[PDB]
Amino acid sequence: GCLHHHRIN
Amino acid sequence: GCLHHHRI
Amino acid sequence: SALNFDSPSSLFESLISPIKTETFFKEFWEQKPLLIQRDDPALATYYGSLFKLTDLKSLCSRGMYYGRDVNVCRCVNGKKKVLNKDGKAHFLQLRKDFDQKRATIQFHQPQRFKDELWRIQEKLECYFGSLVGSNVYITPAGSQGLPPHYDDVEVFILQLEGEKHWRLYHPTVPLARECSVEAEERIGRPVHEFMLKPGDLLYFPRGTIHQADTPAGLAHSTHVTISTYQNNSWGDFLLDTISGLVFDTAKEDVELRTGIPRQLLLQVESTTVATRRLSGFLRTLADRLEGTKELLSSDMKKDFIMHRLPPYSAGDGAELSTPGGKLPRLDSVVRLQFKDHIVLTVLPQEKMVYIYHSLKNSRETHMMTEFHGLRFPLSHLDALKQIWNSPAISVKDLKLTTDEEKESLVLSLWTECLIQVV
Amino acid sequence: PSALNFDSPSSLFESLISPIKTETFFKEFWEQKPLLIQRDDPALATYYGSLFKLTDLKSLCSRGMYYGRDVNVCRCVNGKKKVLNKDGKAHFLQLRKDFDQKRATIQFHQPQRFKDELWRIQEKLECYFGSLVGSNVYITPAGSQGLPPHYDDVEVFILQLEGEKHWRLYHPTVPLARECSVEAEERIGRPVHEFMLKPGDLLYFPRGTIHQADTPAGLAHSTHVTISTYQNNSWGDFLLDTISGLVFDTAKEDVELRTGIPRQLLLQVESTTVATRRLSGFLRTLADRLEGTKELLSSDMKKDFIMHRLPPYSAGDGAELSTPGGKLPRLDSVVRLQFKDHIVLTVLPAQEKMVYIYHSLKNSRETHMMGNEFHGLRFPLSHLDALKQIWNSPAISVKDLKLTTDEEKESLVLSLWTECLIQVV
Ligand SMILES: O=C(O)CCC(=O)C(=O)O
Ligand SMILES: O=C(O)CCC(=O)C(=O)O
Ligand SMILES: [Mn+2]
Ligand SMILES: [Mn+2]
Repeated sequence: GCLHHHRIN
Repeated sequence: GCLHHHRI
Repeated sequence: SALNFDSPSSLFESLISPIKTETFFKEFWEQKPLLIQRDDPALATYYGSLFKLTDLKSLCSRGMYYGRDVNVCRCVNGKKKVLNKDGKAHFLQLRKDFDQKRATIQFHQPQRFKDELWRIQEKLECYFGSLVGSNVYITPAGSQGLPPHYDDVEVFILQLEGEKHWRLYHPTVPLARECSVEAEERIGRPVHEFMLKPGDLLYFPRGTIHQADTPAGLAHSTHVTISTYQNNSWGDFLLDTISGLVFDTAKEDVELRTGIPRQLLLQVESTTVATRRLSGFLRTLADRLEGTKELLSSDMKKDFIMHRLPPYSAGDGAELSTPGGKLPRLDSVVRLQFKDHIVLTVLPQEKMVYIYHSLKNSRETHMMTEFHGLRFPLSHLDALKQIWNSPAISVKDLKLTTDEEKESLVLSLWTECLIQVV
Repeated sequence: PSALNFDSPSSLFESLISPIKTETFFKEFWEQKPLLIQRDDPALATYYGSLFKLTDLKSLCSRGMYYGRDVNVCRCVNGKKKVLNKDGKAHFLQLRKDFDQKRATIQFHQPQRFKDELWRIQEKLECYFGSLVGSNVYITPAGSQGLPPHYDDVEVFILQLEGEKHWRLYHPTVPLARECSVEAEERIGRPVHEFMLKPGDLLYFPRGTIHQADTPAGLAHSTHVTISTYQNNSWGDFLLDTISGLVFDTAKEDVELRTGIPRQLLLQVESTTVATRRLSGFLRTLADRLEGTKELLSSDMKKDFIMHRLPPYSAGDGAELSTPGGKLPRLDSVVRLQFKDHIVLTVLPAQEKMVYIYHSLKNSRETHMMGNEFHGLRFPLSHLDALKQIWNSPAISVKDLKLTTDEEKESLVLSLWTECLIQVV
């Protein structure tokens, strides 16, 4: 659960 | 792909 | 010859009788095939009770789905031609594809419905410490269901109905970790060729190339293939252990957390510096390993305990959900229960030890943040070891600073039906 | 005249962090501590302001955007991130309502999929870093805070595009973290850095750096873009990647790692010393093997990178990226490798072992980092030295290739040429 979404799952 | 499906 | 269900060991011992376990593991296990031919009419009768073609009648009434539960196939030209329909499988349709099209039927994980195969495979999971699935193969007379090939698991084949002609070949990939079909021309001559009849048991290691066919006649062939040890090699355990070491690294230790050199993935040759750095990490890891023993996280442990069968229960799983007997007091002596269904590990203001068990696992989903367990302070580890290794131990003898946490530790394990007051 | 230098990946990064020297950056800042670059360049401020605007949301929504996947809306309440996302398609008026009335922060994902300049910038950075480079845009209305203090799992370069924002950076509780997490202010101590970002400013910090920001009261909202990279790109990841390759690629000669572990090993309540010493032995043997030969190992990291990165920036259509141009190479030609930073060489887990060449020239820009069939060229391992020649040479004569036959020399170059990887000079 990251706040910044580097790579969308 | 295995012919024997040990774990589905 | 009758299977002894008193313990995991007694079961496996009887399963392979008259072959001794000491012999099995010293000469056959993961080495070469083992054919056990018997002349035990009772055993042959027992094997027949494990699974039969007509059982699908009741099974399909329950509702069985193609692909998921059943698969219809037939070997044409070194390949498997599938005759599966999309949806629910009706016994009449299967019987049609079977008797008319000469197709072989393959039922997946029969242990989900058959209590005997459940009772057997569950004891085997305890004995091996690995998941144990099974597939039922029903082939009509004078036909062949699959082309020559090899699988990625250790197998124990039990001939249930009729006879079947088996041919085993030298493995192309010894103890393979992947399955693969082989060309009839690349396998050479059969190392073993024989006929399996009801009551017979056949074992062969992963990688063993094989192919079987039901001889001409009226009677069909029915056998169950019980498999285990999938991805359970030292290589797997090595990666499992290293992953644990790498990702369970303390907050103050950052070397393994630092980034690789930029563009390293774009290189056309392993740089000598990166190779040296890698070799250095490996040797360090090696030293860290033999150095101070300790419990490390393990995805293999978690995968096993989360997907294995729950203890066999004649009727309702009452004994598995609600604890029985008297509550353990500080003066009583206790004995751990369902020991082979318990695993101790760690997670990726003190450190904690986690205990997981499979007493509440679903039999219906076997092999087909949602799994919790019991948490305990690392300070209780030595106490947990005492209980695990003891046949019967008194609560007072537990290595804990206070008597309160001794009654607390046991009570906690008792509520989960893991402790019985001896 | 041009704000950033797009001549090469290096020139782009150099201009991006100017005046800071790249040598100083990697030696003193990268993965060590924050780097704040406050500027007062009118031209740069205007260029940054063109990278992404709050007003672009209207046009973006007309293209079909979804909540969660393309955009999130949130506000910081009681130190926790409150999500105001709706279901399905996101409409511009919904975003504006939560933004203007609820004072919510808008977070747009992977704007490089639609904004051309961000595509050009991020593609160059992927080449420079050799790692995936994604980005998220954060738009926060005046007098508000969208997110509570926290840290992320990636290296970030923050560009202030519109308005100003008040930032506070804290020492990491988990240095170079590989996981993200919210943090309670009562456990992060005093800020190591506190400042105001304005259009044209750039802020870098390593993964694990705790931070929080809020837009000052007034009429100006804040807009910034966070360009992130180096996710799961540590020595630990690479070490596991290599070991996996060394263990699951070896032929059928040494069955020792292929043999099964003792039964019930996983049921033990201690790390058995028998397995301990055995595993140590394997590790030492592997280490010796790594230094024993300059082998070429399989790498899932290489494959993950090449298949998910951005394709080369194309002003017009991808002509020179899919259709070979110029003249066909011959045995007497002088060739030069093209799109070098968009190619990887590896081996898969045929009589002789093969070497595979994969490139991202045909990768989709529209699905970049959205986590939504991938063929490459094949050559016998004997061609490796020839490939190194083409890689480590500005221009090379086809006849000079270290191959036994001329047909191999021509064939090799022809194969590479068909993928637009060769330029005949
Ligand atoms: O009897 C057959 O058709 C093949 C059975 C088989 O391959 C197995 O039991 O692993
Ligand atoms: O602007 C904010 O509220 C936080 C932005 C942030 O967390 C980031 O850019 O990583
Ligand atoms: Mn952040
Ligand atoms: Mn088989």
